[PDB]
Amino acid sequence: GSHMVGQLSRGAIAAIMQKGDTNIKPILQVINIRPITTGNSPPRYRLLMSDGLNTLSSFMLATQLNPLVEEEQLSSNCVCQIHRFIVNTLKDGRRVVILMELEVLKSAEAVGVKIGNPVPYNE
Ligand SMILES: O=C(O)c1ccc(-c2ccc(F)c(Cl)c2)o1
Ligand SMILES: O=C(O)c1ccc(-c2ccc(F)c(Cl)c2)o1
Repeated sequence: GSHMVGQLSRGAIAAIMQKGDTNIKPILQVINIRPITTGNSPPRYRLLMSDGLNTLSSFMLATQLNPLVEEEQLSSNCVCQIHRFIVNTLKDGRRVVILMELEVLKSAEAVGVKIGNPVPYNE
């Protein structure tokens, strides 16, 4: 699959954070996933995602999507299409992007590397 960066929705991260563009269904790569410290509740997963241009670590999976991480694909390097998300703003001004529906387009094993050379998005 030549031109790998062409597989990702370059600019979607900026669109999500500067426009609050929500009527997009961007294709992103998972760079990393880690659990967040939660007390008793179901675990919550934070994701570092890439659009080919930028990475952003403010993504959180909706708890209903937990089985994707625990049982199925969802792991570093996979390529996913985000079908539903919402942005939430914390009292301190930071924004978190909650992933509500997503589809794994390519498994981690089928991609195998971080696509392109994305740099961290600022703010
Ligand atoms: O253990 C962690 O990784 C963790 C705990 C809490 C947060 C967090 C809180 C507010 C935010 F906006 C973002 Cl991006 C992250 O990350
Ligand atoms: O369905 C869910 O699991 C859900 C809906 C909204 C949130 C949420 C809202 C603010 C946050 F900071 C974090 Cl981490 C999550 O999680």
